[PDB]
Amino acid sequence: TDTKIYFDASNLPAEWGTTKTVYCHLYAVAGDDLPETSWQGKAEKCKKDTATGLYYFDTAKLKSADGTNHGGLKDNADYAVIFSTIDTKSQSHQTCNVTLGKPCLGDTIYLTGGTVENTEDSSKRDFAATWKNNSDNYGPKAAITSLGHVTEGRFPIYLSRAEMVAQAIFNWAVKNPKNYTPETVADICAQVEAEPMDVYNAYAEMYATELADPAAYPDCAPLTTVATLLGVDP
Ligand SMILES: OC[C@H]1O[C@H](O[C@H]2[C@H](O)[C@@H](O)[C@@H](O[C@H]3[C@H](O)[C@@H](O)[C@@H](O)O[C@@H]3CO)O[C@@H]2CO)[C@H](O)[C@@H](O)[C@@H]1O
Ligand SMILES: [Cl-]
Ligand SMILES: [Zn+2]
Repeated sequence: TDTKIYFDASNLPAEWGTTKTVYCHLYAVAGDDLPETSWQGKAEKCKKDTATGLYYFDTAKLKSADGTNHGGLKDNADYAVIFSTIDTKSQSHQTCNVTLGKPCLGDTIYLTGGTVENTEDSSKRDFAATWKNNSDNYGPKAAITSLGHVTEGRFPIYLSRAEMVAQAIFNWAVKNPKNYTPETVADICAQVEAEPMDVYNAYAEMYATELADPAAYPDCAPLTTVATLLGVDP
């Protein structure tokens, strides 16, 4: 019945300093059109439970694009969540990505110890975190990073391995070509168990609209680049 998820901000590492504000970055990976919230913006702000000291975020208050209530998490969808803070020195801290499903509603994310490569920023490591009661089926989300590394954790159910690699190439091949080399893309395929030609076909279908208008979408690698990175001849 509880549509809230909770964050244990007690006994944080010294690096986190004194928590001032807590934020929840909850997003769909596959099977939902959930709008993404601005990182550490108003829509992400978590309330403090003054009784328990836990912070919480109500998934029942997630908004759709038309500003109405989204009607909660969907059953046949992959979600991921990050809890973050701004400390009394205005410095940001965050958990890694943790997989999220309906069984996790009413449960608490806590820091496990250890850090992991930030997905966006090679200068940063996030803090390993998982669910208190749902770690059997949910936990750290395996992510393809800005460097083309595949982080520790679980893979999605409703996003194919080929689609995951296609999305990484779409995200990073133009932005970070010194990392997104043919060697790196071969390594990604090996780590996520995707067939390169499946990645090429997935990319071509997924990003057809952007591929048709390079002038408008310059961060979308053209098919010729994607074929070269995957070592395939289409
Ligand atoms: O929205 C989906 C997206 O969410 C997560 O990305 C967030 C990062 O985890 C978070 O750190 C932040 O990234 C910023 C860096 O902290 C900052 O140093 C600098 O590099 O800018 C980054 C933003 O470009 O915000 C993003 C969300 O925008 C998740 O990790 C991703 O895998 C996921 O795709
Ligand atoms: Cl890792
Ligand atoms: Zn790495």
